Amino acid sequence: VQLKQSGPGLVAPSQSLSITCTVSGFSLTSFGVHWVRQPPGKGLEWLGVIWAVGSTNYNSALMSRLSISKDNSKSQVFLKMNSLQIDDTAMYYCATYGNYGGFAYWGQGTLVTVSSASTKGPSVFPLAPSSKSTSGGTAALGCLVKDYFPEPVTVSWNSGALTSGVHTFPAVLQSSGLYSLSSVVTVPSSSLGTQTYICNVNHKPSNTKVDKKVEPKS
Amino acid sequence: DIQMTQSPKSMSMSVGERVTLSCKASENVHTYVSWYQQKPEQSPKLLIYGASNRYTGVPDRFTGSGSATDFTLTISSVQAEDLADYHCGQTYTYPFTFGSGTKLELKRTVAAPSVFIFPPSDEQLKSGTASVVCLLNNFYPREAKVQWKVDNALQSGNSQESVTEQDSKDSTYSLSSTLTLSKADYEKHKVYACEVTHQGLSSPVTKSFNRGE
Ligand SMILES: CC(=O)N[C@H]1[C@H]([C@H](O)[C@H](O)CO)O[C@@](O[C@H]2[C@@H](O)[C@@H](CO)O[C@@H](O[C@H]3[C@H](O)[C@@H](O)[C@H](SCC(=N)NCCCC[C@H](NC(C)=O)C(N)=O)O[C@@H]3CO)[C@@H]2O)(C(=O)O)C[C@@H]1O
Ligand SMILES: [Zn+2]
Ligand SMILES: [Zn+2]
Ligand SMILES: [Zn+2]
Repeated sequence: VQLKQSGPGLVAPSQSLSITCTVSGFSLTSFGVHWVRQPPGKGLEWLGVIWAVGSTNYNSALMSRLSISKDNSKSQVFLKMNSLQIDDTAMYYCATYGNYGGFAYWGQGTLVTVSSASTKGPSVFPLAPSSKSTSGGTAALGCLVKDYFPEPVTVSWNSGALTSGVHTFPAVLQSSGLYSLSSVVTVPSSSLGTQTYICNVNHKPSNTKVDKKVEPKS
Repeated sequence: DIQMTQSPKSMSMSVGERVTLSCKASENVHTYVSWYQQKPEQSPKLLIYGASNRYTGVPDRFTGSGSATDFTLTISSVQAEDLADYHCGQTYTYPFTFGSGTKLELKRTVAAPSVFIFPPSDEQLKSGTASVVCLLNNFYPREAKVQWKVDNALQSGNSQESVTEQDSKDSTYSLSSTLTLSKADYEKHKVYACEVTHQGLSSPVTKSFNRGE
Protein backbone atom coordinates (compact mmCIF):
# COMPACT_ATOMS: atom_id res chain seq x y z
CA VAL A 1 0.00 0.00 0.00
CA GLN A 2 1.36 3.42 -0.97
CA LEU A 3 -0.04 6.97 -1.30
CA LYS A 4 2.09 9.56 -3.16
CA GLN A 5 1.17 13.25 -3.31
CA SER A 6 2.07 16.15 -5.60
CA GLY A 7 4.70 18.66 -4.41
CA PRO A 8 4.58 21.66 -2.07
CA GLY A 9 4.03 25.20 -3.19
CA LEU A 10 2.63 28.69 -2.86
CA VAL A 11 -0.92 29.78 -3.74
CA ALA A 12 -2.52 33.24 -3.53
CA PRO A 13 -5.29 34.14 -1.04
CA SER A 14 -8.84 33.94 -2.46
CA GLN A 15 -7.62 31.57 -5.23
CA SER A 16 -7.69 27.74 -5.37
CA LEU A 17 -5.43 24.78 -4.53
CA SER A 18 -5.10 21.32 -6.16
CA ILE A 19 -3.40 18.27 -4.76
CA THR A 20 -3.19 14.84 -6.39
CA CYS A 21 -2.83 11.60 -4.46
CA THR A 22 -1.69 8.58 -6.50
CA VAL A 23 -2.33 5.27 -4.78
CA SER A 24 -0.85 1.83 -5.40
CA GLY A 25 -1.15 -1.54 -3.74
CA PHE A 26 -4.92 -1.25 -3.40
CA SER A 27 -7.87 -0.33 -5.60
CA LEU A 28 -10.01 2.78 -5.22
CA THR A 29 -13.09 0.65 -5.96
CA SER A 30 -12.61 -1.10 -2.60
CA PHE A 31 -11.25 1.58 -0.22
CA GLY A 32 -12.13 5.15 0.64
CA VAL A 33 -9.49 7.88 0.69
CA HIS A 34 -9.59 10.84 3.06
CA TRP A 35 -7.88 14.20 3.20
CA VAL A 36 -6.49 15.53 6.50
CA ARG A 37 -4.45 18.69 7.14
CA GLN A 38 -2.11 19.88 9.89
CA PRO A 39 -1.42 23.60 10.28
CA PRO A 40 2.30 23.97 10.85
CA GLY A 41 2.67 23.51 14.63
CA LYS A 42 -0.83 22.35 15.55
CA GLY A 43 -3.17 19.36 15.51
CA LEU A 44 -4.82 17.43 12.71
CA GLU A 45 -8.08 18.40 10.99
CA TRP A 46 -10.14 16.03 8.83
CA LEU A 47 -11.36 17.57 5.55
CA GLY A 48 -13.40 14.83 3.85
CA VAL A 49 -13.52 11.44 2.18
CA ILE A 50 -14.40 9.88 -1.16
CA TRP A 51 -15.66 6.38 -0.46
CA ALA A 52 -15.03 3.35 -2.66
CA VAL A 53 -18.62 3.59 -3.95
CA GLY A 54 -17.87 7.19 -5.03
CA SER A 55 -20.01 9.20 -2.63
CA THR A 56 -18.40 11.95 -0.55
CA ASN A 57 -18.63 13.41 2.93
CA TYR A 58 -16.99 16.71 3.91
CA ASN A 59 -16.18 18.64 7.02
CA SER A 60 -19.21 20.92 7.41
CA ALA A 61 -16.97 23.87 8.34
CA LEU A 62 -15.33 23.73 4.89
CA MET A 63 -17.79 21.94 2.63
CA SER A 64 -18.79 25.07 0.69
CA ARG A 65 -15.18 25.42 -0.54
CA LEU A 66 -14.04 21.78 -0.68
CA SER A 67 -14.25 19.18 -3.43
CA ILE A 68 -12.86 15.64 -3.55
CA SER A 69 -13.01 13.50 -6.69
CA LYS A 70 -11.20 10.49 -8.06
CA ASP A 71 -10.27 8.50 -11.16
CA ASN A 72 -10.55 4.80 -10.32
CA SER A 73 -8.73 3.58 -13.41
CA LYS A 74 -5.78 5.89 -12.74
CA SER A 75 -5.71 5.22 -8.96
CA GLN A 76 -5.79 8.99 -8.41
CA VAL A 77 -7.70 11.09 -5.85
CA PHE A 78 -7.95 14.87 -6.17
CA LEU A 79 -8.42 17.55 -3.54
CA LYS A 80 -9.65 20.98 -4.62
CA MET A 81 -10.26 23.93 -2.33
CA ASN A 82 -11.15 27.47 -3.36
CA SER A 83 -11.69 30.90 -1.78
CA LEU A 84 -8.45 30.22 0.06
CA GLN A 85 -7.78 31.95 3.38
CA ILE A 86 -4.39 32.59 4.95
CA ASP A 87 -5.22 30.03 7.62
CA ASP A 88 -5.52 27.32 4.95
CA THR A 89 -1.71 27.17 5.16
CA ALA A 90 -1.03 23.59 6.23
CA MET A 91 0.54 20.22 5.55
CA TYR A 92 -2.13 18.34 3.56
CA TYR A 93 -2.26 14.50 3.74
CA CYS A 94 -4.22 11.85 1.88
CA ALA A 95 -4.90 8.80 4.06
CA THR A 96 -6.97 5.59 4.19
CA TYR A 97 -8.27 3.28 6.91
CA GLY A 98 -7.52 0.33 4.67
CA ASN A 99 -8.93 -2.64 6.59
CA TYR A 100 -8.50 -0.88 9.98
CA GLY A 101 -10.49 1.44 12.24
CA GLY A 102 -8.16 4.43 12.01
CA PHE A 103 -5.89 6.14 9.49
CA ALA A 104 -3.50 3.26 8.91
CA TYR A 105 -1.83 4.54 5.69
CA TRP A 106 -0.77 8.11 4.93
CA GLY A 107 0.62 10.05 2.03
CA GLN A 108 3.92 11.86 2.54
CA GLY A 109 2.20 15.27 2.89
CA THR A 110 2.01 18.36 0.68
CA LEU A 111 2.97 21.69 2.31
CA VAL A 112 0.67 24.38 0.90
CA THR A 113 1.35 28.03 1.84
CA VAL A 114 -1.38 30.65 1.22
CA SER A 115 0.28 34.05 0.69
CA SER A 116 0.63 36.98 -1.71
CA ALA A 117 4.46 36.86 -1.47
CA SER A 118 6.88 35.58 -4.13
CA THR A 119 8.51 32.19 -4.46
CA LYS A 120 12.25 32.67 -3.98
CA GLY A 121 15.06 30.12 -3.94
CA PRO A 122 17.67 30.32 -1.16
CA SER A 123 21.23 31.54 -0.94
CA VAL A 124 23.56 28.98 0.62
CA PHE A 125 26.62 30.06 2.63
CA PRO A 126 29.18 27.91 4.48
CA LEU A 127 29.61 27.86 8.26
CA ALA A 128 33.32 27.18 8.05
CA PRO A 129 35.00 25.04 10.72
CA SER A 130 37.73 26.71 12.72
CA SER A 131 39.47 26.81 16.09
CA LYS A 132 36.28 28.53 17.33
CA SER A 133 34.08 25.57 16.28
CA THR A 134 36.31 22.87 17.80
CA SER A 135 36.09 21.22 21.23
CA GLY A 136 39.06 18.89 21.62
CA GLY A 137 38.76 16.24 18.93
CA THR A 138 35.29 17.31 17.70
CA ALA A 139 34.67 20.10 15.19
CA ALA A 140 31.41 21.60 13.95
CA LEU A 141 30.72 22.91 10.44
CA GLY A 142 27.53 23.73 8.62
CA CYS A 143 25.65 25.71 6.03
CA LEU A 144 23.34 28.73 6.22
CA VAL A 145 20.26 28.48 4.00
CA LYS A 146 19.01 32.05 3.70
CA ASP A 147 16.21 34.12 2.17
CA TYR A 148 13.83 31.55 0.69
CA PHE A 149 10.05 31.33 0.45
CA PRO A 150 7.82 29.39 1.00
CA GLU A 151 8.74 26.47 3.18
CA PRO A 152 10.09 23.79 2.93
CA VAL A 153 13.74 23.13 2.15
CA THR A 154 15.56 19.80 2.35
CA VAL A 155 19.18 19.75 3.57
CA SER A 156 21.44 16.73 3.38
CA TRP A 157 25.19 16.23 3.74
CA ASN A 158 27.27 14.41 1.10
CA SER A 159 23.97 13.68 -0.72
CA GLY A 160 22.62 11.86 2.33
CA ALA A 161 25.61 9.61 2.94
CA LEU A 162 26.35 11.66 6.08
CA THR A 163 23.56 11.56 8.64
CA SER A 164 25.24 10.91 12.01
CA GLY A 165 25.70 14.08 14.03
CA VAL A 166 23.65 16.28 11.69
CA HIS A 167 21.32 18.88 13.20
CA THR A 168 19.06 20.78 10.84
CA PHE A 169 17.33 23.55 12.77
CA PRO A 170 13.74 24.77 12.33
CA ALA A 171 13.62 27.75 10.00
CA VAL A 172 12.99 31.27 11.30
CA LEU A 173 10.96 33.91 9.49
CA GLN A 174 13.10 37.03 9.07
CA SER A 175 11.78 40.59 9.08
CA SER A 176 12.02 40.55 5.27
CA GLY A 177 9.36 37.84 5.15
CA LEU A 178 11.87 35.22 3.94
CA TYR A 179 12.95 32.11 5.81
CA SER A 180 16.45 31.28 7.02
CA LEU A 181 17.78 28.08 8.57
CA SER A 182 21.05 26.42 9.47
CA SER A 183 22.26 22.84 9.31
CA VAL A 184 25.36 21.72 11.21
CA VAL A 185 27.34 18.53 11.58
CA THR A 186 30.03 17.52 14.05
CA VAL A 187 33.03 15.47 12.88
CA PRO A 188 36.52 14.59 14.16
CA SER A 189 38.55 17.79 14.14
CA SER A 190 41.44 15.86 12.54
CA SER A 191 39.13 15.09 9.58
CA LEU A 192 38.61 18.71 8.50
CA GLY A 193 41.25 18.81 5.81
CA THR A 194 40.98 15.15 4.84
CA GLN A 195 37.27 14.61 4.02
CA THR A 196 34.98 16.46 1.63
CA TYR A 197 31.83 17.85 3.28
CA ILE A 198 29.07 19.19 1.01
CA CYS A 199 25.69 20.49 2.06
CA ASN A 200 22.94 19.72 -0.46
CA VAL A 201 19.94 22.07 -0.46
CA ASN A 202 16.71 21.34 -2.32
CA HIS A 203 13.96 23.99 -2.42
CA LYS A 204 11.21 22.19 -4.28
CA PRO A 205 8.83 25.21 -4.76
CA SER A 206 11.59 26.90 -6.83
CA ASN A 207 13.44 23.75 -8.13
CA THR A 208 16.58 25.24 -6.62
CA LYS A 209 19.24 22.62 -5.96
CA VAL A 210 22.57 23.85 -4.58
CA ASP A 211 25.64 21.91 -3.42
CA LYS A 212 27.98 23.93 -1.18
CA LYS A 213 31.41 22.58 -0.22
CA VAL A 214 32.28 23.56 3.37
CA GLU A 215 36.05 23.95 3.92
CA PRO A 216 38.23 25.50 6.63
CA LYS A 217 39.25 29.10 5.96
CA SER A 218 42.72 30.62 6.25
CA ASP B 1 -19.33 19.60 17.58
CA ILE B 2 -17.19 16.73 18.99
CA GLN B 3 -14.17 18.30 20.69
CA MET B 4 -11.26 16.03 21.71
CA THR B 5 -9.12 17.26 24.64
CA GLN B 6 -5.66 15.83 25.22
CA SER B 7 -3.79 16.30 28.47
CA PRO B 8 -1.20 17.30 29.37
CA LYS B 9 0.20 19.36 26.44
CA SER B 10 3.70 18.10 27.27
CA MET B 11 5.19 15.65 29.71
CA SER B 12 8.68 14.67 30.76
CA MET B 13 9.50 11.15 31.89
CA SER B 14 12.63 9.17 32.63
CA VAL B 15 13.51 6.16 30.51
CA GLY B 16 11.89 2.98 31.83
CA GLU B 17 8.98 4.80 33.46
CA ARG B 18 5.37 4.20 32.51
CA VAL B 19 3.76 7.02 30.50
CA THR B 20 0.01 7.71 30.46
CA LEU B 21 -1.63 9.93 27.85
CA SER B 22 -5.21 11.08 28.31
CA CYS B 23 -7.83 11.98 25.73
CA LYS B 24 -11.38 13.12 26.54
CA ALA B 25 -14.37 13.37 24.18
CA SER B 26 -17.14 15.99 24.54
CA GLU B 27 -19.74 13.37 23.50
CA ASN B 28 -19.90 9.58 23.72
CA VAL B 29 -17.68 8.24 20.92
CA HIS B 30 -17.92 4.57 22.10
CA THR B 31 -14.71 2.83 20.92
CA TYR B 32 -14.06 4.82 17.71
CA VAL B 33 -10.83 6.32 19.04
CA SER B 34 -7.38 6.07 17.47
CA TRP B 35 -3.96 7.16 18.64
CA TYR B 36 -1.17 8.33 16.34
CA GLN B 37 2.57 8.88 16.75
CA GLN B 38 4.32 11.69 14.84
CA LYS B 39 8.06 12.35 14.75
CA PRO B 40 9.70 15.41 13.17
CA GLU B 41 9.72 15.35 9.35
CA GLN B 42 7.43 12.31 9.28
CA SER B 43 3.77 11.61 8.59
CA PRO B 44 1.60 10.40 11.50
CA LYS B 45 1.71 6.65 12.17
CA LEU B 46 -1.21 4.64 13.57
CA LEU B 47 -0.61 3.06 16.98
CA ILE B 48 -4.05 2.11 18.32
CA TYR B 49 -7.48 1.91 16.69
CA GLY B 50 -10.87 1.01 18.08
CA ALA B 51 -9.67 2.35 21.47
CA SER B 52 -7.70 -0.81 22.31
CA ASN B 53 -6.45 -2.59 19.14
CA ARG B 54 -2.72 -2.38 18.60
CA TYR B 55 -1.92 -1.74 14.92
CA THR B 56 0.47 -3.93 12.87
CA GLY B 57 4.07 -3.84 13.97
CA VAL B 58 3.53 -1.56 16.97
CA PRO B 59 5.64 -2.60 20.01
CA ASP B 60 3.82 -4.37 22.86
CA ARG B 61 4.69 -1.59 25.33
CA PHE B 62 1.96 0.59 23.70
CA THR B 63 -1.57 -0.06 25.05
CA GLY B 64 -4.87 1.75 24.53
CA SER B 65 -7.95 1.58 26.75
CA GLY B 66 -11.22 3.34 27.48
CA SER B 67 -14.71 3.89 26.09
CA ALA B 68 -17.44 6.52 25.79
CA THR B 69 -15.65 9.77 26.70
CA ASP B 70 -12.38 8.77 28.48
CA PHE B 71 -9.40 7.23 26.66
CA THR B 72 -5.84 6.41 27.66
CA LEU B 73 -2.61 5.51 25.88
CA THR B 74 0.04 3.93 28.08
CA ILE B 75 3.68 3.20 27.26
CA SER B 76 4.67 0.56 29.79
CA SER B 77 8.40 1.30 29.79
CA VAL B 78 9.25 4.35 27.74
CA GLN B 79 12.29 4.23 25.48
CA ALA B 80 14.32 6.87 23.70
CA GLU B 81 12.75 5.89 20.41
CA ASP B 82 9.32 7.04 21.78
CA LEU B 83 10.13 10.81 21.69
CA ALA B 84 7.34 12.17 19.49
CA ASP B 85 4.03 13.98 19.43
CA TYR B 86 0.99 11.79 20.16
CA HIS B 87 -2.44 12.53 18.68
CA CYS B 88 -5.86 11.05 19.41
CA GLY B 89 -8.82 11.13 17.07
CA GLN B 90 -12.47 10.08 16.96
CA THR B 91 -14.12 8.54 13.92
CA TYR B 92 -17.52 7.96 15.51
CA THR B 93 -19.40 10.66 13.62
CA TYR B 94 -18.86 13.42 11.03
CA PRO B 95 -16.91 15.52 11.09
CA PHE B 96 -14.07 13.33 12.34
CA THR B 97 -11.95 15.31 14.81
CA PHE B 98 -8.58 15.13 16.56
CA GLY B 99 -7.10 16.33 19.80
CA SER B 100 -4.44 19.00 19.81
CA GLY B 101 -1.58 16.60 20.54
CA THR B 102 0.69 15.78 23.48
CA LYS B 103 4.47 16.15 23.23
CA LEU B 104 6.55 13.45 24.96
CA GLU B 105 10.10 14.30 26.08
CA LEU B 106 12.62 12.39 28.20
CA LYS B 107 14.47 13.30 31.39
CA ARG B 108 18.24 12.82 31.59
CA THR B 109 21.21 14.16 33.55
CA VAL B 110 22.14 17.82 33.18
CA ALA B 111 24.47 18.36 30.23
CA ALA B 112 26.24 21.63 29.49
CA PRO B 113 26.34 22.87 25.87
CA SER B 114 29.42 23.01 23.74
CA VAL B 115 29.46 26.57 22.36
CA PHE B 116 30.75 27.30 18.85
CA ILE B 117 30.79 30.55 16.87
CA PHE B 118 30.87 31.14 13.09
CA PRO B 119 31.74 34.42 11.36
CA PRO B 120 29.95 35.33 8.13
CA SER B 121 31.29 33.85 4.90
CA ASP B 122 33.19 36.04 2.47
CA GLU B 123 30.59 35.22 -0.17
CA GLN B 124 27.80 36.58 2.02
CA LEU B 125 29.80 39.72 2.88
CA LYS B 126 30.08 40.47 -0.85
CA SER B 127 26.41 40.68 -1.11
CA GLY B 128 25.96 43.30 1.65
CA THR B 129 24.84 41.30 4.71
CA ALA B 130 26.56 39.57 7.61
CA SER B 131 25.08 36.64 9.51
CA VAL B 132 26.96 35.54 12.64
CA VAL B 133 25.96 32.16 14.05
CA CYS B 134 26.33 30.83 17.59
CA LEU B 135 25.81 27.08 18.05
CA LEU B 136 24.94 25.43 21.38
CA ASN B 137 25.36 21.71 20.87
CA ASN B 138 23.95 18.78 22.90
CA PHE B 139 22.65 20.19 26.20
CA TYR B 140 19.99 19.34 28.78
CA PRO B 141 17.64 20.72 30.01
CA ARG B 142 16.21 22.87 27.25
CA GLU B 143 16.30 26.23 29.04
CA ALA B 144 19.26 28.32 27.90
CA LYS B 145 20.05 31.98 27.32
CA VAL B 146 22.18 33.36 24.49
CA GLN B 147 23.38 36.96 24.72
CA TRP B 148 25.15 38.56 21.77
CA LYS B 149 27.84 41.21 22.37
CA VAL B 150 29.45 43.38 19.70
CA ASP B 151 32.54 45.27 20.98
CA ASN B 152 31.13 44.72 24.52
CA ALA B 153 27.73 46.25 23.59
CA LEU B 154 24.87 43.94 24.63
CA GLN B 155 22.65 43.37 21.60
CA SER B 156 18.87 43.22 21.50
CA GLY B 157 16.38 42.83 18.69
CA ASN B 158 18.77 41.78 15.91
CA SER B 159 19.00 38.02 16.57
CA GLN B 160 16.77 34.99 16.05
CA GLU B 161 17.14 31.51 17.50
CA SER B 162 15.86 28.02 16.81
CA VAL B 163 16.03 24.78 18.85
CA THR B 164 15.94 21.21 17.63
CA GLU B 165 13.55 18.60 18.92
CA GLN B 166 15.06 16.34 21.56
CA ASP B 167 17.53 13.89 20.02
CA SER B 168 16.65 10.22 20.28
CA LYS B 169 20.27 9.04 20.53
CA ASP B 170 21.29 11.03 23.62
CA SER B 171 18.16 12.95 24.79
CA THR B 172 19.77 16.39 24.30
CA TYR B 173 18.83 19.63 22.57
CA SER B 174 20.82 21.88 20.30
CA LEU B 175 20.26 25.56 19.58
CA SER B 176 21.32 27.95 16.84
CA SER B 177 21.19 31.76 17.17
CA THR B 178 21.82 34.11 14.25
CA LEU B 179 22.88 37.74 14.65
CA THR B 180 22.27 39.76 11.46
CA LEU B 181 23.93 43.07 10.56
CA SER B 182 24.43 45.03 7.37
CA LYS B 183 27.87 44.74 5.82
CA ALA B 184 28.34 48.43 6.68
CA ASP B 185 27.65 47.82 10.38
CA TYR B 186 29.62 44.57 10.50
CA GLU B 187 32.74 46.30 9.16
CA LYS B 188 32.61 48.90 11.95
CA HIS B 189 33.27 46.49 14.83
CA LYS B 190 36.00 44.02 15.74
CA VAL B 191 34.71 41.68 18.48
CA TYR B 192 31.69 39.41 18.12
CA ALA B 193 30.79 37.26 21.11
CA CYS B 194 27.93 35.06 22.29
CA GLU B 195 27.58 34.45 26.03
CA VAL B 196 25.62 31.40 27.13
CA THR B 197 23.85 30.77 30.43
CA HIS B 198 22.80 27.21 31.29
CA GLN B 199 22.33 25.25 34.50
CA GLY B 200 25.07 22.83 33.42
CA LEU B 201 27.65 25.65 33.51
CA SER B 202 29.13 27.05 36.71
CA SER B 203 29.18 30.53 35.16
CA PRO B 204 28.06 31.93 31.79
CA VAL B 205 30.50 30.90 29.06
CA THR B 206 31.60 33.24 26.27
CA LYS B 207 32.75 32.32 22.75
CA SER B 208 34.19 35.08 20.57
CA PHE B 209 36.09 35.99 17.45
CA ASN B 210 37.88 39.12 16.30
CA ARG B 211 37.21 40.37 12.77
CA GLY B 212 40.91 41.28 12.43
CA GLU B 213 42.32 37.82 13.24
C1 LIG C 1 -12.67 -3.90 1.79
C2 LIG C 1 -14.06 -3.32 2.12
O1 LIG C 1 -14.86 -3.93 2.84
N1 LIG C 1 -14.32 -2.12 1.56
C3 LIG C 1 -15.56 -1.35 1.87
C4 LIG C 1 -15.14 0.08 2.24
C5 LIG C 1 -14.11 0.16 3.36
O2 LIG C 1 -14.61 -0.56 4.48
C6 LIG C 1 -13.98 1.67 3.74
O3 LIG C 1 -13.66 2.43 2.56
C7 LIG C 1 -12.87 1.91 4.76
O4 LIG C 1 -11.61 1.72 4.10
O5 LIG C 1 -16.28 0.80 2.68
C8 LIG C 1 -17.29 1.00 1.70
O6 LIG C 1 -18.45 1.49 2.37
C9 LIG C 1 -18.44 2.84 2.91
C10 LIG C 1 -19.62 3.55 2.30
O7 LIG C 1 -20.77 2.65 2.34
C11 LIG C 1 -19.88 4.86 3.05
C12 LIG C 1 -21.14 5.54 2.50
O8 LIG C 1 -21.29 6.83 3.14
O9 LIG C 1 -20.08 4.61 4.44
C13 LIG C 1 -18.91 4.05 5.02
O10 LIG C 1 -19.15 3.81 6.38
C14 LIG C 1 -18.91 4.92 7.25
C15 LIG C 1 -20.25 5.50 7.67
O11 LIG C 1 -20.82 6.18 6.57
C16 LIG C 1 -20.08 6.49 8.79
O12 LIG C 1 -21.39 6.93 9.23
C17 LIG C 1 -19.37 5.77 9.92
S1 LIG C 1 -19.03 6.76 11.37
C18 LIG C 1 -18.47 5.39 12.48
C19 LIG C 1 -19.67 4.60 13.06
N2 LIG C 1 -19.77 3.29 12.80
N3 LIG C 1 -20.57 5.26 13.81
C20 LIG C 1 -21.75 4.60 14.39
C21 LIG C 1 -22.84 5.66 14.64
C22 LIG C 1 -22.80 6.71 13.52
C23 LIG C 1 -22.96 8.11 14.12
C24 LIG C 1 -24.41 8.30 14.59
N4 LIG C 1 -25.26 8.61 13.43
C25 LIG C 1 -26.45 8.04 13.20
C26 LIG C 1 -26.91 7.00 14.22
O13 LIG C 1 -27.15 8.32 12.23
C27 LIG C 1 -24.49 9.45 15.62
N5 LIG C 1 -25.33 9.24 16.64
O14 LIG C 1 -23.84 10.49 15.49
O15 LIG C 1 -18.10 5.35 9.47
C28 LIG C 1 -18.21 4.36 8.46
C29 LIG C 1 -16.79 3.93 8.07
O16 LIG C 1 -16.13 3.46 9.25
C30 LIG C 1 -18.65 2.70 4.39
O17 LIG C 1 -17.46 2.15 4.99
C31 LIG C 1 -16.91 2.07 0.64
O18 LIG C 1 -15.87 2.77 0.83
O19 LIG C 1 -17.73 2.26 -0.29
C32 LIG C 1 -17.72 -0.38 1.12
C33 LIG C 1 -16.53 -1.23 0.69
O20 LIG C 1 -17.04 -2.50 0.33
ZN1 LIG D 1 24.05 16.07 18.46
ZN1 LIG E 1 -20.81 2.24 23.51
ZN1 LIG F 1 27.41 49.44 14.68
